[PDB]
Amino acid sequence: KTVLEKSKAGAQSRFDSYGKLYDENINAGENQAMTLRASAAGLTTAVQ
Amino acid sequence: YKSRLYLLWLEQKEITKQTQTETDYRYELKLAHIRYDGTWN
Repeated sequence: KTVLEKSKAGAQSRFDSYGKLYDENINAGENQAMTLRASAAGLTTAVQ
Repeated sequence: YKSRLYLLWLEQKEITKQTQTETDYRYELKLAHIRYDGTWN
């Protein structure tokens, strides 16, 4: 019983980890990385 | 003008007239407006 309770407590730690990563997609860093690539290419009408 | 911000500004241009040479000035009126994306024409 102790063998399967350590297996249950290990699969719970993956369900809590990948579930936290799935529920929390793009963070405060990766939002700013795609905002800058949207701002670096909005200069076409201004340079022209 | 028609609910859009314009700008007018007077520029001089230093030209050279002749009689020996003298320095004359030539004036132009410029005009630019703002677009929808915040850029200027």
